[PDB]
Amino acid sequence: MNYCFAGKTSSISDLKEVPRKNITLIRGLGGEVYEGQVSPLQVAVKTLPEVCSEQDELDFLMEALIISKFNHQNIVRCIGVSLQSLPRFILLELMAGGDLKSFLRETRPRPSSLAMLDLLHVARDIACGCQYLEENHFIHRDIAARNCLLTCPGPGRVAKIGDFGMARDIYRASRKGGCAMLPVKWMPPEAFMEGIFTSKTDTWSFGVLLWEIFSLGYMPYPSKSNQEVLEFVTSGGRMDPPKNCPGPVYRIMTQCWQHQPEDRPNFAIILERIEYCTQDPDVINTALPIE
Ligand SMILES: O=S(=O)(O)CCS
Ligand SMILES: O=S(=O)(O)CCS
Repeated sequence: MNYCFAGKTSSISDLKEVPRKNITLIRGLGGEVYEGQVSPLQVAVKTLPEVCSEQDELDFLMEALIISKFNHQNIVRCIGVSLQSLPRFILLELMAGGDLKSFLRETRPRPSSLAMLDLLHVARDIACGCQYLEENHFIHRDIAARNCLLTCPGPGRVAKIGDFGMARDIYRASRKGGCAMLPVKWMPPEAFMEGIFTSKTDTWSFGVLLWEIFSLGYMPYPSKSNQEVLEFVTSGGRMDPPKNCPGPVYRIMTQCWQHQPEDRPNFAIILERIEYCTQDPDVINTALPIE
């Protein structure tokens, strides 16, 4: 089983095998993910339940190959693997801030020290990750708050793309899925109607991620079902600004949601616009709404 990224092919053997005796599990984090320890390296441990098929297993191995090939500060690092023992482990950078959706929901003023500039820095981090993917011709297909993770909860947090399950499914023709499992609320019309995916479909998903960030972890199209969203969006319908969202930030969203992919910005342009936003005192002095 082979995988190519950045003009270089790899196989299972290129993965760094960490001896099982070197690995200790410390707690469940919510297959399963554990906080673990290599010795001392603090790690996250993703496990493959032994009750899965040989196909699920190859899926798991492809996921490991994909993540190990990236080299970017805004994509979660793969520390190595433990594949010569059952259950199989993948070892990842421990992300102590947990997922972005949970973080937003948990740290929203109800008062807190989270501010507009902090949200924009998270958006910038993920857009930087996305630009690296785009430049390297990799289509994520599943950009969303639940798939982003934070290094820590506090002021110096860095956000990173931390799940590549959907991209992996395509490299393995995974079928094993179905309609009810497709992240419909994050997908542009050409993706959900035609099964067409490009870097401009990640641009669309990024705009919905922005809405997630600035609404502080609300579900997109909060009062609509998947099918209602499909009908809404195909008819030109777009989400309203999140509560208190500055106009320059909402404008990035609406640009990401242009009906034709060719009219949507690439990630370099998205990054320029996020930066403009962090430079505007009227943007970053805006207060977050209280729960
Ligand atoms: O779909 S999964 O590989 O995560 C579970 C199979 S046991
Ligand atoms: O300009 S930044 O260093 O903040 C992001 C590079 S993608």
